[PDB]
Amino acid sequence: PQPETLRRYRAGEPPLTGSLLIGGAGRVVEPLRAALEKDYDLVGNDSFGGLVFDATGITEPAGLKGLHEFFTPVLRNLGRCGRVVVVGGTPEAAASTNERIAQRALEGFTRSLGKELRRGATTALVYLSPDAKPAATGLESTMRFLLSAKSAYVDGQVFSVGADDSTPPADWEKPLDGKVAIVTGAARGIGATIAEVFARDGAHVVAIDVESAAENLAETASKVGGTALWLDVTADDAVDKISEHLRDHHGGKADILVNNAGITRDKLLANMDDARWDAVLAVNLLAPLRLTEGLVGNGSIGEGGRVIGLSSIAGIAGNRGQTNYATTKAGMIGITQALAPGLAAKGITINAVAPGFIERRLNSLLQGGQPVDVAEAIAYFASPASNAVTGNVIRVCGQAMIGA
Amino acid sequence: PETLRRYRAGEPPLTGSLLIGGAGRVVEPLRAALEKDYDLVGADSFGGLVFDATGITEPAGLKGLHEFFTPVLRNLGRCGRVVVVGGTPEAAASTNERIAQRALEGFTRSLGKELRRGATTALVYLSPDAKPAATGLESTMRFLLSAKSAYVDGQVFSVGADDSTPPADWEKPLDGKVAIVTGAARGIGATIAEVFARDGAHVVAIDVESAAENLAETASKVGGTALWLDVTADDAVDKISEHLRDHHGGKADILVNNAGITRDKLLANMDDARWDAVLAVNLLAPLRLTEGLVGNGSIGEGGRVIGLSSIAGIAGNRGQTNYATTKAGMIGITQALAPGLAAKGITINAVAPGFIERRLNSLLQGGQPVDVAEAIAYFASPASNAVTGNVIRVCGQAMIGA
Repeated sequence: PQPETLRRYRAGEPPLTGSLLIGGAGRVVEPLRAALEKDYDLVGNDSFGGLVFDATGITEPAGLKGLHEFFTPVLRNLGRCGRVVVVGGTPEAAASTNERIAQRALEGFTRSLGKELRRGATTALVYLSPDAKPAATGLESTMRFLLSAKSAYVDGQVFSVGADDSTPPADWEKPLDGKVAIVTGAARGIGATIAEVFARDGAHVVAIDVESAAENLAETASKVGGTALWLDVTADDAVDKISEHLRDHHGGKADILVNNAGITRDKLLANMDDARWDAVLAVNLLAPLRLTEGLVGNGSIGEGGRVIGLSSIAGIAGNRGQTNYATTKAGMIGITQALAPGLAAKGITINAVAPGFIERRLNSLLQGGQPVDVAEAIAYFASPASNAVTGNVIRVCGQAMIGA
Repeated sequence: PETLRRYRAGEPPLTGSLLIGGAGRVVEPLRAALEKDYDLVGADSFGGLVFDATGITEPAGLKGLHEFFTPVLRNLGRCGRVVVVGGTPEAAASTNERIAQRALEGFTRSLGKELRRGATTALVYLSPDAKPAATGLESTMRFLLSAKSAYVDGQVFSVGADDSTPPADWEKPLDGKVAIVTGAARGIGATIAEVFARDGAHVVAIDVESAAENLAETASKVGGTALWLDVTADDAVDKISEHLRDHHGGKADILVNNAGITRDKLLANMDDARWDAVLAVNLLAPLRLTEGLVGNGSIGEGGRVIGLSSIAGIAGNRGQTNYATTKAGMIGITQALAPGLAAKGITINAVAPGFIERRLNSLLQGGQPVDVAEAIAYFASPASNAVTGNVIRVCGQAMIGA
């Protein structure tokens, strides 16, 4: 079982290499068909490039059967780098506990199916607010991202779409036309590729990196048709400096901020010095927070704004030698979750991307566990003293590597 | 691999001293609370390192984690326990405080991967509405600060605001309690019965009739009762309720939905039988038992529902689209029913067992920078205004996670 060469985005190419089957029952199927009919080859009863299942109509666990009924007969016809998407209803917003449970259970389904798919095929779960209007226009960008070569390395993940309508870009292939985007860490690596992708999608990019990036940063700004700003994002004056650059080049405004700049100072916590802790917190956590609040606070980024942070799987799973780094990346999730409410009021979205690997004894305790260990956790919940503990889900796994 | 210290009656909870530090609202209450039963310090190894992160109100403050742990970690004992206690981030007073407190999970999970000799880490969040004595935290801390938590490592616990009363004896906590344990004939269910019995509970041990012998056997080891039945049958609730009216004055305190089956199969090759049976036992049944027993008064104030989820339900597993669905569902039950059960004085929780006695992703390859950029480009879209607060891995579905 070798890796498939992942189909990636190329301009002008069809978004899927095969047909799109949209099934299921609920409030998404009709508009999603309506919305995708022209750009995608919709089929119903070649290979399937995408299978999309509306699970939003499943309102009790009993109805989970629909998943099986839809997928089993079609999975054998899924194409190279095919896309499986289940769309569900935000569980927390369900009309009933029955519906919440069924809609929550979907994620086990999609993550499991992800591990069954072949030839570079992926799964995604997308939840949509029950307050979305029937046209479900707020969902379209997610679906088109998923149902394209663009999402090539996004697999088994969960997306959450709110209630709001969306207007499409003039051109889905030039979706950031006209937009001004700041990308930190842009001289090289993922930063530089973000810049490029942004420029490719029509955005004007302000490429930020540290002064020592030198010509690398100028190469990036040159390549993407944008501007270079040399800057330490940790500096007190960083927001003023970027604010000035924006006044100079972009009428005092950016649309998009990507906090991509980050450093590692790996060291076990037992051997960690102040420098390696502080530097990593400064760049990875404090600077992005300060840039976001500075640039939103002084009106640089207003209504329609986008902030995207680089989190990390280390931030999610922890990593050895990376208590500093992982703290910052978990921090980045925290920024994302913490500011989302405030920024929404301002018409600004904040999201994070957590890259993984980008070019038994499987647990911290290095052993299988015993039944008593599971029992003990259950007895802890059972205790009359544990009345303040509810709604918890605790793995008894010796910190198994495996997870979401 | 360290031979893990497990609970034996009448040993000290930890093998060394307990250091409780930090600044915040939990340090003093916890010291005062744990001073008799533990060897509080504030040479010999630390059995326990507890750090109160609840004073950290902004990310600059996270330095505190480092200032506390770095100089003491080298002195952590065999099967030591590191616990960080924070404020529930959703409930912080400021975005700065939420961010910092949210950050702690990256810390604790990382450190967990650094500790040696069977030592573990935990994160406990405590509601900022908890009273100063933080009595509701105690059981969590004692569980963690003991050998009972041997295989629980890197996790996060979330403690609400309600006060607690300790059991009469922390080492017979379920004394006078009646526990219904399903799938109790064999395996994890049997051990749950054993541990409940050990802790003083009378266990009502349930399994299928084809398992009657092992069940009787289990009921006997635990001085409990064997009630065999199909939990998926319409009459399950009634039968259980009858047993309770007969033997325990119509009341149970604890329901553990442990019964489950696997019918593994790639979804492409799965028949209704493998799907439906898994659904029936693992999701429909526990939901029916729980609503059923709570609904008719069998489980009331002070009651506990504990469900068995599974790592498959969190991470997904190949060939278990069915089982994972039910196990994530079981998370669903836990989450969905918590608020309405809280109102009835009942808690519902789930345990998710792990293994109990570049290419590491579904896409079998590393990603490219463009893959990340595209995800970022998607959020950046003007048409992605309805998408906020999302965190999305770009990882080819890496095996690694929480």
